[PDB]
Amino acid sequence: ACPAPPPGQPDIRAIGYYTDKAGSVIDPALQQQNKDATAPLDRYAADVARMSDDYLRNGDPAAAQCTLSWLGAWADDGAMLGQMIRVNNDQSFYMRQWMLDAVAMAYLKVHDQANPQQRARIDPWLQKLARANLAYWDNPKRRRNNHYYWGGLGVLATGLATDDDALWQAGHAAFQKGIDDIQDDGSLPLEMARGQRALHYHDYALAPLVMMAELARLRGQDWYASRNHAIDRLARRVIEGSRDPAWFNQHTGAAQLPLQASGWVEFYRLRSPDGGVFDAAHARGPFHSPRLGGDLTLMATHGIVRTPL
Repeated sequence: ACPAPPPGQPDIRAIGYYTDKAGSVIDPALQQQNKDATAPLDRYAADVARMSDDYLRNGDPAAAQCTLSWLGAWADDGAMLGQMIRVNNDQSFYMRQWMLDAVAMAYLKVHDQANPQQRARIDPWLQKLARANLAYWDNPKRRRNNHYYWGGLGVLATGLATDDDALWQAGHAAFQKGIDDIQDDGSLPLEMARGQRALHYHDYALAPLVMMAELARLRGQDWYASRNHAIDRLARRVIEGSRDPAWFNQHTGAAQLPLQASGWVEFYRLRSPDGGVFDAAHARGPFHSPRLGGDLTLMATHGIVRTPL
């Protein structure tokens, strides 16, 4: 009834697929090689996201136990607690942040079903992962861009699900850094150097920020107000970017690859509708994103979790 989980691999060996300084031009050959090396990892993400999604959709505890069983197997197996193998960049580290994001959100969604023993196995595994992703960012030479925000998300979900205060604070510090880097024009200076993908990397930066804010809502706090609703400026900048790339075309001097906003709009349109500016994005079908927590449409409408912690 619950299918066998894939074996959990301690090592990650991902491959950077950008050609240029601006991290904007893809080598199709390196991109497929990375796809193939990370395919088992992404398959596990999609699966725990989807069985979690299933639990939020109908409340069948079977779905939640199969998710908890899959998470328990990878924990026992010490999945992703090994060597982050450097090929041409820090892709392996970035994959470990994205993987934590997916499994930690997936755990959060089924946490109310976790028996004492299942907690004892999954909690330390997620904490070991979250502390390794934190210690990366202790080194001042690491550019704290969208990677920091994405790394931040997984740490925050872990601090909330496993009830660890240090990991929660550290998740807050990541969200605060994103907000603090938003200029009066809704722009992130490190994301403005991404040439033809500048607009992509603003949507990509904003998504984990909106998702961390949403996890704060669960605990009772409002992070959306930080620095005078600064995140509203980023939101508006991205969604104005969806419709007209004129502003990004001028400020970078590179023609933007066209963007369709990601599933952050499903939550944000409920918090600051603006003038219905995210409704066109909202119309574009349900949003599935395992690294943001799965079915962002289901979670916005009916809640990240079924029973409030």
